[PDB]
Amino acid sequence: LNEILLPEVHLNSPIVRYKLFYYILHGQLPNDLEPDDLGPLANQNWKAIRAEESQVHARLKQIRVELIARIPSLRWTRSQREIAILIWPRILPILQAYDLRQSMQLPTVWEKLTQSTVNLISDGLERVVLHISNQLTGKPNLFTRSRAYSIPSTRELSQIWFNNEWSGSVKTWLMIKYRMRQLITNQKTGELTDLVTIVDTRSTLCIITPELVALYSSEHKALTYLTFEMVLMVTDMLEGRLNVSSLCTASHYLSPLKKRIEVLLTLVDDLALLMGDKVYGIVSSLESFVYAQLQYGDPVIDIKGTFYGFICNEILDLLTEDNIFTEEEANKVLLDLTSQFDNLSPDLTAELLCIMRLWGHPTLTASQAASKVRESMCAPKVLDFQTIMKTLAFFHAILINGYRRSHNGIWPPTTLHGNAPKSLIEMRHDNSELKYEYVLKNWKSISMLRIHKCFDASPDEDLSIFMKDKAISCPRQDWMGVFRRSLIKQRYRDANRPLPQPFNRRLLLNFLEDDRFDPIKELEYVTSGEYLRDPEFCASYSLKEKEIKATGRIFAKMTKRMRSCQVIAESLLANHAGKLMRENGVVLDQLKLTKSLLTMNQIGIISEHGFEIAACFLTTDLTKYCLNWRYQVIIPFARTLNSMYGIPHLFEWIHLRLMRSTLYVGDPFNPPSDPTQLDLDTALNDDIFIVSPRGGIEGLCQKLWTMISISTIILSATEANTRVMSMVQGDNQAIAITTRVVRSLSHSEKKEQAYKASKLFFERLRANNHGIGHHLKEQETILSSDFFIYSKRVFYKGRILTQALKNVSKMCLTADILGDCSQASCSNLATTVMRLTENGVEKDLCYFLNAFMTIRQLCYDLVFPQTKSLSQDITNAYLNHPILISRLCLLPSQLGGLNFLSCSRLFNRNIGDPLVSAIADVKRLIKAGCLDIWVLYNILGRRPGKGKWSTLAADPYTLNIDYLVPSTTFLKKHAQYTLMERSVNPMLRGVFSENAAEEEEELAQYLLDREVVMPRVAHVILAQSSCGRRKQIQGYLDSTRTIIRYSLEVRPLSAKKLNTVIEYNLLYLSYNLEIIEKPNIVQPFLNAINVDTCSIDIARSLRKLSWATLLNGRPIEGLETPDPIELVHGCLIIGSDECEHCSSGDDKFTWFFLPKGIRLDDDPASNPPIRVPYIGSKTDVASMAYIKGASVSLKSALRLAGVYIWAFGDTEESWQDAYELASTRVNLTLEQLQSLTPLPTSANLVHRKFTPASSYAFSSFVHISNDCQILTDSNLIYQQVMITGLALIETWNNPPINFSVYETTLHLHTGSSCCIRPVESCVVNPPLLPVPLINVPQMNKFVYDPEPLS
Amino acid sequence: ANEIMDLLRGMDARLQHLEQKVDKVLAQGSMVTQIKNELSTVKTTLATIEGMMATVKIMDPGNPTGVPV
Amino acid sequence: EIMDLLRGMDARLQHLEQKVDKVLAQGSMVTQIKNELSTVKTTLATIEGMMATVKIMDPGNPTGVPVDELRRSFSDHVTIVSGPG
Amino acid sequence: ANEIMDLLRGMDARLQHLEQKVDKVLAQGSMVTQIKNELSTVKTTLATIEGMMA
Amino acid sequence: ANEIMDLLRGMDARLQHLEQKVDKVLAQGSMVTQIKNELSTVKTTLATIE
Ligand SMILES: [Zn+2]
Ligand SMILES: [Zn+2]
Repeated sequence: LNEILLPEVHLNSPIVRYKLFYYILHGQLPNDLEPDDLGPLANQNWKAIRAEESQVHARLKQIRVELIARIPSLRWTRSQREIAILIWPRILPILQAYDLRQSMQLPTVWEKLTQSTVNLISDGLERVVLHISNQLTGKPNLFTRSRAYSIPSTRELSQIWFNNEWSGSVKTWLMIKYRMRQLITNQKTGELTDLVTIVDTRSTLCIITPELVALYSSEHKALTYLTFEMVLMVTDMLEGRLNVSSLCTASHYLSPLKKRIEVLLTLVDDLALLMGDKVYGIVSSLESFVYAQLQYGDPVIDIKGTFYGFICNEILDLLTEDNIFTEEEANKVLLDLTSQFDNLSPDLTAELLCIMRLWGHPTLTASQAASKVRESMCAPKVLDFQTIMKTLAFFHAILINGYRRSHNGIWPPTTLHGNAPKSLIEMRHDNSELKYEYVLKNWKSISMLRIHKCFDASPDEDLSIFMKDKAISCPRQDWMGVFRRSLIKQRYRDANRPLPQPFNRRLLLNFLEDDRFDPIKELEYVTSGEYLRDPEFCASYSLKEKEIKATGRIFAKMTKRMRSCQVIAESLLANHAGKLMRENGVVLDQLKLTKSLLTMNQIGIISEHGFEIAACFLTTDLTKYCLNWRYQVIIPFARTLNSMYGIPHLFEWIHLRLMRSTLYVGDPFNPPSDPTQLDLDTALNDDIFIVSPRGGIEGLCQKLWTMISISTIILSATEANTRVMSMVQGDNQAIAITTRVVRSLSHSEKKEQAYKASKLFFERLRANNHGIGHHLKEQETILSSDFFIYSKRVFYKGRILTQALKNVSKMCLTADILGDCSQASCSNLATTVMRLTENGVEKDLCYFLNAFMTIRQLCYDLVFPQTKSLSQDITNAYLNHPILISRLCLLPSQLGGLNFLSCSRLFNRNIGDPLVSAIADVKRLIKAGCLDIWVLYNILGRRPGKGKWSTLAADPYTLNIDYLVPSTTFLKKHAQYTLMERSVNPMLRGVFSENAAEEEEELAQYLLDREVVMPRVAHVILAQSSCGRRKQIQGYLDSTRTIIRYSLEVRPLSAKKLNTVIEYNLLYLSYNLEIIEKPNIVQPFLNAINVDTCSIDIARSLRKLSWATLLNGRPIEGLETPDPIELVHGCLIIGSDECEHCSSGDDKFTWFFLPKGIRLDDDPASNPPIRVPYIGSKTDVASMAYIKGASVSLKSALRLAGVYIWAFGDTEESWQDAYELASTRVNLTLEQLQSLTPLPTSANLVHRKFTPASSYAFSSFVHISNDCQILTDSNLIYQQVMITGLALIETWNNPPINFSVYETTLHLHTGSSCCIRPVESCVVNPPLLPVPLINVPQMNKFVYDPEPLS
Repeated sequence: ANEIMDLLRGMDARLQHLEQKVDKVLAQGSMVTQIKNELSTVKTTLATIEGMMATVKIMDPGNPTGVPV
Repeated sequence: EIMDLLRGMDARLQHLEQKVDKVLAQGSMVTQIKNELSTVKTTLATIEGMMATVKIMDPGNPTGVPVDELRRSFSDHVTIVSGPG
Repeated sequence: ANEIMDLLRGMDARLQHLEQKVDKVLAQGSMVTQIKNELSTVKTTLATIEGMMA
Repeated sequence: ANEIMDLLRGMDARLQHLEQKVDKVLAQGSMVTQIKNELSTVKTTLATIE
């Protein structure tokens, strides 16, 4: 079992300083730590602690005596020796000193294997991309126009990835991490022998232990100790540095950033050595300085350089805070730090926000983390009662207006106060729109107005909320169980009290193993006030991982009942009250969100092609808002929300419970300093305790706070008589103040006028925020006439800045997920490469990088085996033949390979048929020479796998090939099944059944075993049926690492299952060895397929032979979709050129036009008019009866019936067959089912954070016209063609290029192509099989509704 | 004879005097109308004051509260 | 009949005179009430002016007093209304 | 002896005038009874707020 | 003639009724004393607020 639950490969936990200190002091390791540094650990009785844990102490003593023997000088005390013991933050400038190059062969073998494999496919990939450019533009310089400098191929990429700086460091820390993970795995199994590893490299001695490593560098005479989390963090940071430096070296776009990033890294490493853990304040100041430098180019003189100067002052304060540097040294350091950000384009100035994670993370202490929140929270705060009631009145107005525009424009049930004027009387009587200008006046009367019950909201409305695992704290009596037993044993022995019981329960497991669960009775915990009277309640903080800022270093955890009430209340707020606010543009659809943000940023840019429209953007982060929320500023809003929802006392729970309770920071190695503090309630407001908190907690009750902030923003906007559009995000907000200026004014003067108009709005907003208790400092406020910040992305002058280096920094050598398969890692690398394509990096370079890192990952997995195997035949066969490695890496993942990035994926996110794209890629590789035609013949002639009807129906477009599903998803499904099997919750009484797989197989066979097989129709019908609903509910579980471990423990895997999960990688490699080794003998009729055959025909034939066992010769219809690159034969027209396809026969094309004279980040009058580009089209029914408030079950049944009738026929027998599959989810009869069913024609057949598809730099000025074309598959095809054309236009002028001196026209002639085929459907398809006996959860509300109509 | 005429004349004159008295008394009611118009604002402002005071009292975090129904 | 036509007339008339002298006090009391209510408007304007801009501050816990002692807050939900109710 | 009839018609005329003015005076009195009721409510709510402030 | 003496007895009876309700009008004086008392109270109690 321990071979699956391997130690994590990447950092996921905070670095605890006291853990390392505990390990160092346990074995009496040499150190120069002051008594103040040790904190509470100095006064611990280490004799007893060493008496226990004797294996740990024995290992530590062994490494100590090895250190003494190797370095005799370490015995000297009082720091009179020449060797200095350094803790993690002070070893940054000496990371390159640790080499271990000798007595280390695995990294060298890995590098040699990667080079040998890459050397075989570089030219083929160059030919592939050349052919792609020739086919998509008609010219061979599509990808090389912006660079022509130097074109990096795959071999060049490998050379500059393995030969640059940090490469040796990455190899030596990868070996160290691998050895330490091996030692940890051995220790878990209880081997107890040879658990100390010594490498003893010349000038660098490293000793590896399952607990910590001891690294000594003779060149610098510095010895350091690193725990496992520290080693993971160091190797992750080194890998990120390697990726960033190599990408800067490779891409011409990021070439200027290389030297600046290197100089910044060196400067901050020296600063870290000189300072300690206080250099991460400087790192955060640099994070803010990126935006300060962005604001330095603002046209307005009054707003240019303010943030720059403030951030410089903050950096100087941080530098001179502890008197490490004098004024002149701090000034020189500041100048050196700032000189790396000057003379950079806005895109690059935002791609220096990648270096935040490049210096690791600070060593956290519970006391320091608690100090910040205790300073912010638990503080007196004076509030303005006029501001509170004005905000409440505008809250009422916004809620009323949001209830209007829906519900037939009818006012909610409201009660008018006695003071209300006659105008309010008539407006309530009339039910007209409450004008904000009207609400500003008579605010006393707008306030004090109650909105009575508006929603019949039910806590159990959403089921997915209850299925998400959340951390839950121990009761108030076991609050000391989080700390290590060794540290608290002496305290509990002195006090003569029993040791606290460790707490390991989870919220998800408590919910699932709850016999009597009901949200109606669960909310009574808060409704009846039992939470205030609960003595067991205990809320505690815990250190947050991968955090460098002082704020947000802790996240809180609460008891099971309180957490359940919190999630129920948040869901209640978001479902009904949250939807009423449309003043902010937040939507659950990312496409609409980015369109709204693009329009908001493009408000200010108006071209010459009266009074124009001008915008000034204001962005403020709300991270510190949570600690500053007070009960008195939220009581009226929450009181009105209580009245609206009908629950007498549901909200205001966080503050009321917090003022009565004492909070603490729970860290296993950070016990309270005072050994006499054995109880939480009587603790003092110091150390790790936060006595009587009066503020909020981050994330908790975020919806109410966001609505209050929206009301405040609206109030401020109306107070200054300025038009704004808010976009509050919870942790951030962006405001665009709108004003009307003269058209003839110069752009600088229009911006000045906009800033002058926005000054009053900003003053009112600051005054209102101060009134409600949120003081706005210069840190929070960034005023810019060009850009605003949303979702950590900068919207600069109608674009979105790239930040591709931030994406490339997290491209590591192994997925952190459980299975750790080669396929999962390759998929992660491909996803990161897709992000790089979207973020401005060269598409050709991205393709080469994806191939190179796929090869590198496979070589790493081959030469760094996670689990030792008795038979190494497969591994040796792959290691000795790099051509096999190349063939496997270049083969698409749909055919069994590890190439998860298709050629067409480089241009459009949406892919119709993955198999067609895979076939097109294989044909391209065969034409270039990367692969061989006999590989294609072997794939065509491959023996069908062990597939059933269920796998064909559940996941269409997939061939019958074994080992296409990684062991990771198998582990996730096993965890979900184990959770379902032991579940006893009433809400899931009938979800789980033992014959679920049999029922799914029978239904899939019924839907598929017909005259014509329709995998999409069967997939949709299965998903919308009862069994599909049960599968969805079972898949609602999160299946985290803890959940997977619990499932493996309570339900152990069989020996055969254990072995196959362990050796999935070797089994997959051996399975693909049958096709990537030698030309197999295939059937003679397969020779008709050639490299010139259309990918659609090849895909149809491959699906026919692959599923030959299941179908016995029947063809598969409804899946094929043209490959976007192969479908279109584009031509680019520059100046006097003409389209060859237009002049020769073809007359179908998608017209793309780019005007001339465009210059980004320049005068808006000069360039052609700007507009929101085409980012995509989502779902957008004419049913006989428009049922409002229809349940999910009713909609699912209606869609199932419609799809069945549309696909299998409109005969009465088909209607009876679909009646059963509809009645498995509703209680309709045939007549109501037929009447209520939507129109059964043109079935969509569609079924299954902020990542924009592009920067939209040059796609905003483009002109499109699809008039000369035919025009829901055709709509998807045309949308894909449009997106591909936009991507082609964007890559024609890469982010290195910012001007277009000539007008360009793109045609993308989709005609005269073999992939265009007529679409035929709606034929008669008799069942051919009796309808299976389907068990339906009649009593379950979330699957079946006995009353689907009112 | 003429004496009865003297009596009737004196009465009609006396009723005329009272008539002036009652029309004055009637004219007195305009400021009663004004005081009603101002007592309107009296109730309105008093209700506003009461409401402010109530929402200030509920804002104290010591005592948990709840909107009825 | 003439005596009857005069004696009761004069008696009723004197009663009218007395009631009229009683009634003219109405104008006086009414105008005094008017002025007093004008003063009520003057002072109510000030009381709103004072109540509109009021500071509400939560003292918080800067001293660090143990939470046990700071437990001077009710634990029972109480349903109070403000404007609507 | 007609003058007597003429003066008598005159007395009837001033009479009707007394009726109309006195009737509207009664209307004024009824409206002061309303005023009385409202101010009563003002006293009640003033007493309530006096209880609330202390 | 006698008809107008009868009519005038009618109008003086109505007159006595008018005086009857006129006597009822003065009843407001106690309540207006109460309203002045209200003023005194509100002044004394707004003195506390400042
Ligand atoms: Zn053309
Ligand atoms: Zn084709």
